[PDB]
Amino acid sequence: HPKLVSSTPAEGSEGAAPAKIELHFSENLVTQFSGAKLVMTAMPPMAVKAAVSGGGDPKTMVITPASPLTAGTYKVDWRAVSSDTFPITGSVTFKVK
Ligand code: NA
Repeated sequence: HPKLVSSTPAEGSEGAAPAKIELHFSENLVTQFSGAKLVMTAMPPMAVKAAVSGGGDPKTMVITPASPLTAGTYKVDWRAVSSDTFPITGSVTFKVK
């Protein structure tokens, strides 16, 4: 089963809006069962329209917001499933401006 190894932005980061969010896992993801939802939890919870896709490599998931992210706090809830079928879930939070 996969573990999250790294993400851009990192947990607890504050800065400019990212063009995309990348999640990197320890095992190859099964794409049809793995996913993510982006939520805005605070403004200076609302779902944010975003496309989710496999990265360059099978261990990466990329989230691309449909519009530039506005200033506030965000949470990425993710679900990662590999060939052993056990779903692993977690959350990454970061702030924009
Ligand atoms: Na997927």
